[PDB]
Amino acid sequence: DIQMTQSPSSLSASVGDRVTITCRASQGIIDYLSWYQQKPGKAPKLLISTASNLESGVPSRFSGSGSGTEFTLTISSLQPEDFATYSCLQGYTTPYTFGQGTKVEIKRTVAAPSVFIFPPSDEQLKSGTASVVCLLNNFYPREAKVQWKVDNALQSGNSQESVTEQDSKDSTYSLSSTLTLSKADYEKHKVYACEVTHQGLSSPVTKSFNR
Amino acid sequence: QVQLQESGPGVVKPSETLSLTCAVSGGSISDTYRWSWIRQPPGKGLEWIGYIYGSATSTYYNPSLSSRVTISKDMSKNQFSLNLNSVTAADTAVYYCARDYQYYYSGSYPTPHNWFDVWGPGVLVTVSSASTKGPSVFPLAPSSKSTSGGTAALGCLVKDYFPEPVTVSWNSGALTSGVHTFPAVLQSSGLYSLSSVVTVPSSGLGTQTYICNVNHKPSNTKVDKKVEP
Amino acid sequence: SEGVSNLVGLPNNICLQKTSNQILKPKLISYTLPVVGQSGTCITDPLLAMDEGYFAYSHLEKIGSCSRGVSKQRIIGVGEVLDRGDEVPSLFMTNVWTPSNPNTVYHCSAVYNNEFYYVLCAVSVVGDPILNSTYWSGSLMMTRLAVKPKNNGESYNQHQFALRNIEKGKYDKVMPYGPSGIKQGDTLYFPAVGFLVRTEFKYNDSNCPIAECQYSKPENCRLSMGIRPNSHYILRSGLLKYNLSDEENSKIVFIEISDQRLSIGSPSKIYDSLGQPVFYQASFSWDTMIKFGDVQTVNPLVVNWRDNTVISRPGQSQCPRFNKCPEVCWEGVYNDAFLIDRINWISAGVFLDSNQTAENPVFTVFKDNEVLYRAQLASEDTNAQKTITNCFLLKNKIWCISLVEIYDTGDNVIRPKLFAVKIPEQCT
Ligand SMILES: *[C@@H]1O[C@H](CO[C@@H]2O[C@@H](C)[C@@H](O)[C@@H](O)[C@@H]2O)[C@@H](O[C@@H]2O[C@H](CO)[C@@H](O[C@@H]3O[C@H](CO)[C@@H](O)[C@H](O[C@H]4O[C@H](CO)[C@@H](O)[C@H](O)[C@@H]4O)[C@@H]3O)[C@H](O)[C@H]2NC(C)=O)[C@H](O)[C@H]1NC(C)=O
Ligand SMILES: *[C@@H]1O[C@H](CO[C@@H]2O[C@@H](C)[C@@H](O)[C@@H](O)[C@@H]2O)[C@@H](O[C@@H]2O[C@H](CO)[C@@H](O[C@@H]3O[C@H](CO)[C@@H](O)[C@H](O)[C@@H]3O)[C@H](O)[C@H]2NC(C)=O)[C@H](O)[C@H]1NC(C)=O
Ligand SMILES: *[C@@H]1O[C@H](CO)[C@@H](O[C@@H]2O[C@H](CO)[C@@H](O[C@@H]3O[C@H](CO)[C@@H](O)[C@H](O)[C@@H]3O)[C@H](O)[C@H]2NC(C)=O)[C@H](O)[C@H]1NC(C)=O
Ligand SMILES: *[C@@H]1O[C@H](CO)[C@@H](O)[C@H](O)[C@H]1NC(C)=O
Repeated sequence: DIQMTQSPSSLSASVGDRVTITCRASQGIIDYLSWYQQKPGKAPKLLISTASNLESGVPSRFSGSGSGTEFTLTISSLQPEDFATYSCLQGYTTPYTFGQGTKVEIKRTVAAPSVFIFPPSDEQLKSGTASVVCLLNNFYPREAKVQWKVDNALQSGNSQESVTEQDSKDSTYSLSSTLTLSKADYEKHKVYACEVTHQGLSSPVTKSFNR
Repeated sequence: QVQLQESGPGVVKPSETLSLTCAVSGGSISDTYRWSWIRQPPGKGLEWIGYIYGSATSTYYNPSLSSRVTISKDMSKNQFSLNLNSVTAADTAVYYCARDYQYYYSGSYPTPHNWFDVWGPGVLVTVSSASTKGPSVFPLAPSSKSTSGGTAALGCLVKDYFPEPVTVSWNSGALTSGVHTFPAVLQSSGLYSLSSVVTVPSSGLGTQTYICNVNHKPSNTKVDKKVEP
Repeated sequence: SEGVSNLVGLPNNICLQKTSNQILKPKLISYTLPVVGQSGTCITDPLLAMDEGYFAYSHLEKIGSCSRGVSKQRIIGVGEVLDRGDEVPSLFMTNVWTPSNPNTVYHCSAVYNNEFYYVLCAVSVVGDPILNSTYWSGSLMMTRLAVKPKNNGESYNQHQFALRNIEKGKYDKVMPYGPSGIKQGDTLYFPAVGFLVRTEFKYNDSNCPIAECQYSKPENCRLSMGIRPNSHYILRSGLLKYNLSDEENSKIVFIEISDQRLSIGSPSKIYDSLGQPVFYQASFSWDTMIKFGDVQTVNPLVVNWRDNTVISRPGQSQCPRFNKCPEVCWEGVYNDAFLIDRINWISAGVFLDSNQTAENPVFTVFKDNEVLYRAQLASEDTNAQKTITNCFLLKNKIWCISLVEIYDTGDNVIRPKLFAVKIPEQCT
């Protein structure tokens, strides 16, 4: 098949920037490149067909060019809406081939995460484990790593993170931390806290006091 | 308005045959030239599996899969099917029904420009020897610790379900502001661990009612769990 | 001297020996016909016809990309083929006509007769007739360009006929669909195609050759007789006959092709070589291998297709190069061949040397089962699409001129190129 080497694999630009993703072909596909946009949990949307043709209803800021072997998609003014993995489709010879995709992210500034702690469920305690949850919400950057000082014992690997995508309104992430102990482990400490590390420079710490 | 929908098992055992079926509504298969199946492994690029002719028996398969792949159709139902034998864990992916578009410019130049103009939502198929299992849902109850004085956050902890695909909605779809459903990473048990939170005004607690509305398709589940301080 | 003659008689010996030596040495000769020269506009839909030391030429110039651009100019010209001075033939244009509206002229075709070219051509306000076929009005226009224009003379230099009376038989529409045609006495024969409503197309699937084709189904060629299996019409090539000795200018008659080696109606070409007509039909369907051969009878049309086992065309999907088995597809390209010797059938043409893409144009002298000699016309990676080849004599030496649509390596804009290739005598 004709392989499409797409690059860069990832990308992040402020709103109002120009983004350029480029994509090369093993052989020559003259005019047979399609540029697609796909958003989380949705189907791909076609933006550019035949290398340089905007499909109707697609903003003018999206533009496409090609030399036969190199093909470049340009977003002239990045907007919050345009955050997606963008992809190539060579539509000349069969097997059809896709680029590897590139993830356009948006840069933003001065977002402070609002931290919340969720005590174990009384229904979960009868079951066996306990999953203490902490919530970091509407913040850029995505990195707000959670350190649980279980009582005052430092814990690594007894908790795992789960981090959302980039939001299409305000360009903020969320992050959820879930600390799984047992019931019996939960009762004796009786003290639980999630500490957060972000560009807030206060080292804010939220507490929780069993019963 | 022409639309596609994938239907499939969600989990396949290793070394056995995967199958999927796409239902086409809004137009007949006999109206479009070629229909195709394509897939996207997680964290990896889109792959094109192959096409079936809309009103002919012809098939073309990607040679990375040609030995294993069989693409069939049922005209009486507007359905077309994928059968991928001898499945490896490399075949875990989201599978998309799709239809093909051909652009021509001159009738003395039969070189169509090909692409895909209509897609399905996609269905995730996992290739694991494990056995399916439905979720339990527990209320992340709002508290003083989760209340900022103007914003209170409450949620649902969805736990101990295999496989990953699940659906959640606050108040059965009517609540979509300040909602965040987190990407399940592999829980240590092997089941899937995600949280589901929403931010709401802290003076509206007790007066308002909130429901988790969890759904698990592989093991049929329509939870309607509620959260209360 | 400096005079170009048609291939007739016993031309000087050519190399009859299969060889690898680089004995073919093409000349780029497009600089005396400067109509082609351009900077990034797309030139497309080429037409080159040659007969009796004269020629017809045509292209369409589109603003923008070659596939979605806007028609800017249509040029239909005629001129002379002469030795430029160094015993190399080259085209010099004499009479040009620019259609008033480019968006009406489609699928022209040219035939020479007695100091005029006639360019039969299709007129459509619905688009390309092949693509929007059921709405095409069916109308045809006949231009007549004089190869020897006279000063302050009109209706000699250019004359347009409206073809009121079309004999179409069972077909709804007929259309020029090929570059070049022949004259026989007073009558002109253009390569043409007919649109027949599929449900009036009588075919038995027991007649589809599925021998040695496990994966092929008997309806396949019945289906693949139109651009889609569904297609309201099927296409059938043949000839449009135009008798100049007829009193009125109105009537043109369609002549269908025999059911031997039937293949979807394709851009075709009837030409004169060494004393007989040879007919070529492009492969836009399962029969990828080249189909052309001597014309047993022009009316009814029956063609003795060579069993060629070495020349073919590229095809992106379901009908790749070297496909001999019935399948449903509508893909291919017009790469024609022109016979140089009939005592042993040796023919010349520029073909794309790729399975799927349209890259690597190669000038090729070949017999049915073997290729005697090649010469690559551009880099092996070069993308090119359509080739039109005609051969003739120059001081009794066999020469060919090939028009080759070629893509710029950096631009993706395409332009026609004109090569002159002398068939050598010696294989060293
Ligand atoms: C471009 O395409 C040509 C031929 O077109 C295609 O050929 C088939 C492969 C198939 O895809 C057709 O639908 C299509 O039209 C390619 O050239 C062919 O290459 C193959 C493999 O290299 C050749 O097959 C071989 O033929 C030998 C005799 O000529 C034969 O001895 C070989 O047998 C050996 O291997 C087989 C298993 O493959 C085994 O069963 C035997 O026992 C033995 O070991 C083998 O069958 C074709 O003959 C070639 N055909 C022609 C016309 O040249 C070409 O490779 C391709 N180009 C690219 C870049 O892919
Ligand atoms: C192309 O058309 C010419 C002329 O056809 C003419 O068209 C009409 C407008 C009438 O006014 C007629 O004058 C004429 O039909 C065809 O040439 C003609 O061919 C026919 C049949 O071959 C000739 O008939 C001949 O009749 C004499 C009678 O004395 C017999 O001896 C002959 O054996 C033969 O039967 C006719 O003479 C001839 N006319 C001329 C002026 O040459 C021509 O056949 C046609 N070509 C094609 C390919 O269709
Ligand atoms: C094939 O050619 C025929 C030639 O008439 C096309 O028929 C007519 O084409 C027009 C434009 O494509 C159709 O749309 C109309 O356009 C005007 C604006 O230009 C708009 O205001 C009207 O409301 C209408 O939408 C028109 O409906 C259509 N008529 C019919 C009977 O089909 C035809 O569209 C061409 N089709 C293709 C596939 O090329
Ligand atoms: C198909 O077969 C029937 C049965 O003999 C015959 O009458 C008919 O003419 C055939 N049609 C063609 C196109 O050969």
